[PDB]
Amino acid sequence: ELVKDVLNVLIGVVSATFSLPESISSLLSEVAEYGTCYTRLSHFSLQPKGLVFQAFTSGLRRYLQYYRACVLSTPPTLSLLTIGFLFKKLGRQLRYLAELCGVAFPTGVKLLSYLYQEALHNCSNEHYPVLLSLLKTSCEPYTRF
Amino acid sequence: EQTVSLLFSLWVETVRPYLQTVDEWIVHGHLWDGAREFIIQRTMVSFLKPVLKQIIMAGKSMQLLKNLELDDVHDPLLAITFELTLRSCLYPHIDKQYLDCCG
Amino acid sequence: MIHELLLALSGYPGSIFTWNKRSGLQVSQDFPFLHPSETSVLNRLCRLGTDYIRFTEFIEQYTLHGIYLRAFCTGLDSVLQPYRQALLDLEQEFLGDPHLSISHVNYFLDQFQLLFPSVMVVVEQIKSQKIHGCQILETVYKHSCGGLPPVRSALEKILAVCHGVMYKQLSAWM
Amino acid sequence: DDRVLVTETQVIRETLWLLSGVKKLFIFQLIDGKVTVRNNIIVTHLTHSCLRSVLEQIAAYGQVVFRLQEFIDEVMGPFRTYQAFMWALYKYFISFKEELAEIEK
Repeated sequence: ELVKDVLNVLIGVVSATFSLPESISSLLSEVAEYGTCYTRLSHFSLQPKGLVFQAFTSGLRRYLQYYRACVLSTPPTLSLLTIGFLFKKLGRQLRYLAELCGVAFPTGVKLLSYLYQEALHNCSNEHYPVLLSLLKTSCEPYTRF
Repeated sequence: EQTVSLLFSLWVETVRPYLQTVDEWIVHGHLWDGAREFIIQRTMVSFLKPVLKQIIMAGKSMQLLKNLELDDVHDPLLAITFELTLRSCLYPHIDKQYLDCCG
Repeated sequence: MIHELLLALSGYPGSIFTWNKRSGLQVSQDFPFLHPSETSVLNRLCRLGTDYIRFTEFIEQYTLHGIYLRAFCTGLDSVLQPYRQALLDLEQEFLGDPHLSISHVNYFLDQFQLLFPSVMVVVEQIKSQKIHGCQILETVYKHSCGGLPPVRSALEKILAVCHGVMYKQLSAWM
Repeated sequence: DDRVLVTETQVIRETLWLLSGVKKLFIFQLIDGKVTVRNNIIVTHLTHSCLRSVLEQIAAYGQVVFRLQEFIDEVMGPFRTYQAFMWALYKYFISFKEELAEIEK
């Protein structure tokens, strides 16, 4: 049915055709390369140097779980093309988060202000809440000081 | 009758441009034409001839006022003897509007 | 080649449906599993897809810079949604009846055949004249007086979102 | 003289395509913007000439629909009237096409 294969790539677990007609490979690569950034985040935001970097790292995992929550929820077994279209308005946003992080990286106030200039740069678009919820918690320890 | 229903349904969707600019000239007080499509190049269709005089006399009169949905009305008229007497019920929409402007 | 066709219409070409960066979607050559005088409609149908990819290739690259341009892109994602919706509808059809023909999709997909060519050139003017700034609010409005009711109601939606940026900057300033 | 000896049902399918306005058909091969029947078409019956007769009539109808499709093409690829006129013509064709498409079912 192949749907339990493609859907199990956004989680990170390898599959029979995901290692680490005939045009489906091109269609497969468009959802495949989405997975390569999800794994490229847990490798980058796993630790619990800087205090404000930890909170931003602790705020990111507050988001990925939602991405893990949305998947494995709606589709038991849907059409193959439905997967590509459903995970487009959301998948491209995942690739945008790669431009933000590395996958060097400032720390301290230099980071709490760099993330701020990412708001006005892309304010009105659909990337306003996600960046805001990060900035809203990436400055939590700095307010305590 | 089915051949008349075709030509009529083919007519309305082709006179939609004029009915727009005519209304637009009336309420917005200016003639907004493209490529001088309208007949009044600021050689005549007798479709609207029996009332044309009441248009110009309302258009120009409106322009001197500012310095100091018509198609969406013809179509509902079809809801409530074809194209000659029937068309003679369109003008009450274009004449009462005129009467206010000149008045 | 039925399911092969729908994937080509979504942005994934294959061997039977080659891709070119200059021309666009096109039938490669003659196949023995297709009617000799049928390839015509597929080439005409492929022209509907060729527009679709150039949309995504423009959307993904975001290319010119400015918030109004970027927000015009997301505004372009809303109008293309019924195209994504209506195409997905056919999937439920062929899984139900597997003997359908190639003629039915053309009868179903006539409405989108006309909307793209009018809105596609709107993108061409931007990539050819470097329309930077708020002037994009007029280029969308200059074609908003178009005659086609669907084309009018489509760019109408983009204007309803493109103004979403102006109103915000206008509010935070006034 | 050789002939292709087409089957019977194949003709109706071809006739439907002519009604649709599609070009490049094994039958009704146009040359100069004027659809014209081929010369080697024959059925088991109809003595090779009545077929040239019956098709010749339907061909006359293809001309009416091929020319209109050429007209709509030369508008798609700001007159505001022709462009508003084809949309009425175009709207009629979709509904007309549905009846022809249904028959194919």
